[PDB]
Amino acid sequence: IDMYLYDDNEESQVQFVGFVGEHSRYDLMLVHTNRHYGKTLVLNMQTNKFGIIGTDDLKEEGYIAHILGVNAEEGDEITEYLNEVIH
Amino acid sequence: IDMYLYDDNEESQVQFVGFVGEHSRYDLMLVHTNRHYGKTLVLNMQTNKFGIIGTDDLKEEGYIAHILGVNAEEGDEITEYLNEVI
Amino acid sequence: IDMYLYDDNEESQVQFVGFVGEHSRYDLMLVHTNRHYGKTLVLNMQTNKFGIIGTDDLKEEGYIAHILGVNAEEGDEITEYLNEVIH
Amino acid sequence: IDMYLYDDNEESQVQFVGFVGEHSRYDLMLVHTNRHYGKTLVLNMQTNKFGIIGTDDLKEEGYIAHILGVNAEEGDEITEYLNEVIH
Amino acid sequence: IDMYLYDDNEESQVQFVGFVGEHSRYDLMLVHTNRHYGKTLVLNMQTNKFGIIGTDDLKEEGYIAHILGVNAEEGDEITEYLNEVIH
Amino acid sequence: IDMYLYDDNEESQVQFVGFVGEHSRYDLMLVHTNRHYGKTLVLNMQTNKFGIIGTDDLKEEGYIAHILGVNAEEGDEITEYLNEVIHLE
Repeated sequence: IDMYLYDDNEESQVQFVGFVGEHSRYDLMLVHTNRHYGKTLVLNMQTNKFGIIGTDDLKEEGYIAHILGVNAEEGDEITEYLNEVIH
Repeated sequence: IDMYLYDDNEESQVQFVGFVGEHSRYDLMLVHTNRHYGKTLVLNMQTNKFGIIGTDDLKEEGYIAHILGVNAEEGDEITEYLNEVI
Repeated sequence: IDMYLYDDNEESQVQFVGFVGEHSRYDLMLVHTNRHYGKTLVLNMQTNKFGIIGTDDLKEEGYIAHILGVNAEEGDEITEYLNEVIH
Repeated sequence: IDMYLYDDNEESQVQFVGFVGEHSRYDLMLVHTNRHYGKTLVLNMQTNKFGIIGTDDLKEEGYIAHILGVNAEEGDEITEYLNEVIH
Repeated sequence: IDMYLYDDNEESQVQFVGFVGEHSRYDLMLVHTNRHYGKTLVLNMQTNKFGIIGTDDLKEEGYIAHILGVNAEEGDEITEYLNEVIH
Repeated sequence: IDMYLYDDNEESQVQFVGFVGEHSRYDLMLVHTNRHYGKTLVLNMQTNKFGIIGTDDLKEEGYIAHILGVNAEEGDEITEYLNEVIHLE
């Protein structure tokens, strides 16, 4: 409780959605920062979990479901929604 | 894939700590907004769990450890760090 | 297929509600006929189970959970809806 | 408990049929609608299960039986009966 | 927020009129519906008051002027228009 | 009293709801047109006031109570209600 590594600070922006799929409710939160490399922070605000996301993690199926903790059906639903707000 | 309930916006301050306690290292990034007000959220970056936290979540022994998936020590080593911040 | 008994088609008021609970999406359908004892027939459009409901079935708890095949978070929420609408 | 998605009340005739086959009695309820125009739904009333069934769903074996939770021998008959009422 | 009393629907002919008097502008919105068969209801779009007017509520001095909350000058100029619409 | 600007008419769905809150009895009428910025036209059918309500008009506190002319106890019950019967664009 003695040594620190880095304590930086950056004021960017956080978005709060709340879209709805076919049998599923989604409540998300998105943070995008130049501290990373394009991929934005994506909290699933219904499982208290999150991931660091770019075009190549959308590419890789198995993931969005695995990271945000939502079964395959839900995964694709948010994968298409993120395939519109990711650049 | 068809109806959005709501999609608000809030520019926010971002905090990214890194520190190392007695038995493990911690890599977290805090975020604070108006939505939850006197409740800020932390992003344990090694664990990819997270939580929305005020004074009265900190006072609940067992919680902060459970919320982000960690051991007892990590629960006090992080709950120690957070104590002064908020 | 060897003998028919009855083929009556009375006319009946049906209702396609859909909504969103704390975490959950519901899609329902509510058919009040004459052929029932003033009771409302509730299809769960997404469990493909249904119930003919009184007030008397609402009070008895865990019922809607059971009869529509949802857990008692959902079942409670759906019940919470049914009490509001009774006419 | 909040944000309703849709709430379309509408009136519609709902056929109840009973008939009987080689071994068991069938009581059903056919509800047709504008809604999912290419399909009518079927309420097995002894089983409190039901299905949204169109010409395509009746060429799929072990379907009605699974969907109606009935026997294979049962579903086939119901299928038999549904041919004459939907086409 | 429990026990609803009624949740009806009515397709309706709603029309909007804008006219300019000697002094003022007027923006009204008539909605005729069955649910009040006798009477056309009249929103004054710039005053956020409204009311349900019969053939006989026009023949009452200063009533129109009140219901929509306007000066006897405006009240007249509207009563003028509304007289061509009711009977 | 001498020149008109527009005499447009439209087909429109009108909802007529009423229910019992924990303190009074609300009698509403709701008219959704394709002429207002995707907004709903809430009539308080018992005070003869009305407002063009959107997602926003709601969060602007005390709003509903002021416009439909009800004390904000009554205000809240309705805001709560309208909150479930309202979307965006």
